[PDB]
Amino acid sequence: APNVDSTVSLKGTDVFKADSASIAQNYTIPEWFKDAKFGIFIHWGVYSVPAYGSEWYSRWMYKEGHPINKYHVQTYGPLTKFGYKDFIPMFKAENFNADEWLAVVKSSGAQYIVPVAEHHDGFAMYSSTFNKWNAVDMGPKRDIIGELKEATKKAGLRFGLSSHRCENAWFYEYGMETPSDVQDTTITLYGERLHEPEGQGMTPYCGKYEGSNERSRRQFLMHTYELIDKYQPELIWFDWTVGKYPFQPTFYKFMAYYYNSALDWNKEVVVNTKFGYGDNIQVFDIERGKSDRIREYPWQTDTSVGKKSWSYCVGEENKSPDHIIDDFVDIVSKNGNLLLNIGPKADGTITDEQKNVLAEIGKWLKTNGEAIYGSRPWVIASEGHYMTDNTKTEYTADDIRFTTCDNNLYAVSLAWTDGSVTIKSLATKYCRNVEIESVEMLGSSEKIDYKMTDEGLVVNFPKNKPTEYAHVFKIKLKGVVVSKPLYDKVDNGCLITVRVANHNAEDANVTLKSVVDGNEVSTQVAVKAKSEQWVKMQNKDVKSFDDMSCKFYFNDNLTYENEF
Ligand SMILES: [K+]
Repeated sequence: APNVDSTVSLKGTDVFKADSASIAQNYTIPEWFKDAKFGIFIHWGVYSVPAYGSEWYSRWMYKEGHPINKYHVQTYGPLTKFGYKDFIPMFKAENFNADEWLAVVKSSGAQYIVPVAEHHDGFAMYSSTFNKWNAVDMGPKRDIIGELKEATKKAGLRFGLSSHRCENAWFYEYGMETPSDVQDTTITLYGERLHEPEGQGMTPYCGKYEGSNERSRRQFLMHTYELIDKYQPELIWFDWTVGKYPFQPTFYKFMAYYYNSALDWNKEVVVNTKFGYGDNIQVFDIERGKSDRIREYPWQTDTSVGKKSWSYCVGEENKSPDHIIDDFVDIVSKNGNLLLNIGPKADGTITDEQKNVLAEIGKWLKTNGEAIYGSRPWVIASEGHYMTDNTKTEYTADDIRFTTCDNNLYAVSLAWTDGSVTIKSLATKYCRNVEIESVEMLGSSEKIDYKMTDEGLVVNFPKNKPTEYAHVFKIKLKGVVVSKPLYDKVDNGCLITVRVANHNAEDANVTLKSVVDGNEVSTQVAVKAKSEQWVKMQNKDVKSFDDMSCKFYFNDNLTYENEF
């Protein structure tokens, strides 16, 4: 018997209390998530029935004049005869098969699966007790989440799920401003019918509208406790409004109960949020942005295989496997995981086109997975590379992404060349006693011709492509390598961030020197054998960040200077 008035687990474990300091004291992001790299998101629900391509159909159909409202009144009927609830009898899922879904997910090389347990629209995809608008009692008349959990265990993968229910508090607000079934306030599917919280984007401020109330906060705990107690997910992903200030005390109660319960399961778990919580007590799920930097904290990022939509819509144009694999490699090199979405038809079938994209990804990982699974960032993630034209810029073989695992260096070219590439990150100035022991291309039987030069490691491509899309050189080397330095302003000075890899079998002592506007900062760092570390330095008394002179030395070699 679970109790939303207590964060203590069913077995009596109370290590975690519902506050940030408690969580940070006892929780650590698990190694399985960092090792896994790749999961599949599955946006499937009542919104798949109209097949419009939008999980926000339920919101906009009640906005008089909106394209979706106009579509819905013509296609299905007036909002008073045909509300969102009235799609539910059509959501029969006659061809849903949990084992077939998992066979697709497994075929992709993905290591965890994230079905939607409940979106903003109020319909539980699982066996809910308090929410009578659920898939066991209605629609498919089966426990979709339960069947996926059992299928995932037999498939040998890890089971996660997502909750978007927090937004149900306000999602249907427009139904109260035009004649509609939402105005029957006894229909609990349509939530609290509040105004959407204010705030531009990923911000905890909510303005005049909290976006939740006492009852929806209570139902959120009943909802998450249900999922925790019935399905023991290893990962729970949340949509953005759980970080609004009025919701945070409630969210911390859930986190404490989840992390306490996980201790009893002897399983380490992950929470994803988009903002509001520290990067050490959960795993940020964020857009990639334009930065080429490795992130210090593990993170996740999501994209759909569909170019137009996440949930199914007719006339979907799917992305190419080349597109997804190149982005996947970029993400993994910068310490991220990819959560890739597919959108099955309302009847439960994953489209042939989306099956084919996942299978091609899995074929690529069959040959190249050594560079991906269990890897960590190297010292630097990449090299290579408003226009008012179509510039048709694409990746070439000079666009390289790096990972490391078991002291091996993997250099992934994001396109083919019949010639050679030069790994510029291994140029003389970045290196101390680097000696290349061997170079191979993953999946190729051809001996790779390479030459270490002062400009970097020249690698000649073999004559036969082992796979399409991206091409992995596995490099065994000894020596110490340092990254290009990164600069950030921090009041009257600048922070300097550098990563150092010691590929030697012996510990190495390494001197880094930053000279900014004459001010010299040195650090002596002991880097253990076959290990990497971040190194942070700060120069003081920098009058202008945009105008400073910068010189950076690695064991008395000039590695960087901004003379331009
Ligand atoms: K490519």
